[PDB]
Amino acid sequence: QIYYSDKYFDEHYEYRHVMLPRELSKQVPKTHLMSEEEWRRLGVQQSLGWVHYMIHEPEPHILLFRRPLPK
Amino acid sequence: MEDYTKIEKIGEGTYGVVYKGRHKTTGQVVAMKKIRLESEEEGVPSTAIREISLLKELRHPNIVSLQDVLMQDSRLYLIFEFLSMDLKKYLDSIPPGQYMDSSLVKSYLYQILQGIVFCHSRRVLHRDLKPQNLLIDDKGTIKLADFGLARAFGIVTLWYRSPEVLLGSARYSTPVDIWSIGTIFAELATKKPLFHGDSEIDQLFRIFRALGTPNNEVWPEVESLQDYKNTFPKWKPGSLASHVKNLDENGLDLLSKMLIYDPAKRISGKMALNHPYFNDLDNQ
Ligand SMILES: Cc1ncc(-c2ccnc(Nc3ccc(S(C)(=O)=O)cc3)n2)n1C(C)C
Repeated sequence: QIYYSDKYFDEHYEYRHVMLPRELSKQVPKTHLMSEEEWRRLGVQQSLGWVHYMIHEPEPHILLFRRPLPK
Repeated sequence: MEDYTKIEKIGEGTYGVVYKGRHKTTGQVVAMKKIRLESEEEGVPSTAIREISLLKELRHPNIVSLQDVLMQDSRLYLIFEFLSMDLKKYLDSIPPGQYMDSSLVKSYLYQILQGIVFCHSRRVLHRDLKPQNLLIDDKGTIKLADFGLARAFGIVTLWYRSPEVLLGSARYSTPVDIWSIGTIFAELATKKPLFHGDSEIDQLFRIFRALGTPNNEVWPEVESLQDYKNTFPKWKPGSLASHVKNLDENGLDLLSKMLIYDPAKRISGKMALNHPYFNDLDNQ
């Protein structure tokens, strides 16, 4: 199963990481960040406008997400 | 060896199974660590039995004395003084509402630093320090177990790990053990882990959220490290005392000095023993 972390926040962004099972992790690009279309094909389900902003290389199964706070 | 008798299993360590046993001659109760030795290439001598014999010669009241070392049938047996409780277990025996006695926290931290200074002075690291590796007798003495075993072999774990290691620094040294003693100091006081992360990346973010996201201003050359990113969340430094309770101003000062980002600027074991926190230290 796919696990969704609680939200945490900055002064500018709100954040949330998502842990995929390790057999799906071989399907996550080791070279570029992902479009909202791309990460939905892996079965990640959440609201619009979350952006895949970085890769921690030791844990390719962990998708890190970020969305700007409104002003 | 035929000199000892297994009583019962006590647990699994990383390196092998651990039993409680008795010496047939003395009647002394012991811990026995069985290790199955890996097959080795001919024309490549093993450091492992050599390095383990060196550790037998380390004596200090606050480390777990390696009393002997046996070899029967390609299996290595390590024999230690038996202690029946560890710090993880001690903290669990304290009920909700109660906290560890203010003076016993001080005593334990003093003992832990004494043991780590002894190892560090003899050029030996733990590297893997955590409540399960801190054993206690009924008389209120505390000792490091598994010192130097990591180097001898390898080529809940995450909470006590230092930011050097997490960010992928090429090299590391004695300060890694000081960071760990830091996070354990806080746990003795509060009963709960200071940095309770679910992954390497979450562990960093919890460290950042309490001590500030590091940059080159507070930690020289950090922005060059293998797993640094300019995109990390950006929390400001300050508000360590909001994450911890039951510590006077000296305690908080020592703690903050054990948790400095730069390994070079971080407090040493020697210096920590002279800190004001220990001035009013107590019987046992
Ligand atoms: C990895 C290792 N190598 C040698 C030991 C070791 C050395 C001396 N005494 C003990 N005794 C002990 C520890 C923990 C517990 S418990 C069930 O309360 O967790 C019960 C008895 N153990 N150890 C320990 C750290 C397992």
